Amino acid sequence: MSHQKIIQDLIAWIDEHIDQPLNIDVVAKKSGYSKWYLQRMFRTVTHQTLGDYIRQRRLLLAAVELRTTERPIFDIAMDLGYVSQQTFSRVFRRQFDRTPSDYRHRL
DNA sequence: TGCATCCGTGAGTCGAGGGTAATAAGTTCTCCGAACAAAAAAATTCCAGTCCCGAAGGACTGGAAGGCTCAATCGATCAAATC
Repeated sequence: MSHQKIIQDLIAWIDEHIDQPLNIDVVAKKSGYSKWYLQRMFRTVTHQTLGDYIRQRRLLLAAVELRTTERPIFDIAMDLGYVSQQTFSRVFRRQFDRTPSDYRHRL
């Protein structure tokens, strides 16, 4: 099996258990690889970060789960990768130049 | 015209048990023919013997293709704090 098939399955791996408390080290058990072999191969194809990749969409899916539902932000930290809200809001201001609170108020 | 003659008829099945018996010659003499014999094929059963893409199979050569340790240094995790 060539390597361009695996990252097609690696992105067919991730988007189904984002509401789960998921990490990179369980991907390496499911893909059988080591913990380090995931992060070299993503740069030949995407030229982005795969360590922050599973952390990017826990903003992007909390950009619709907070947006559609009436969920408050202090349960997003304990499940979607963090421990407190003071770090979750900072990753948003580097990505899309916004704060989480005034992200919904903009119709 | 009888009178005298004769042909052609008569319920249906189960059965229950099988078929007799009379007297009747001899001689030689001789071709028509049998099955056993006893060969003479011809037909099969047997037995090794050369050919040929495959025949269980090993190896080879060849490009491809592979797993996970570290370490300067990035970025962000953690956790007191703080508007």
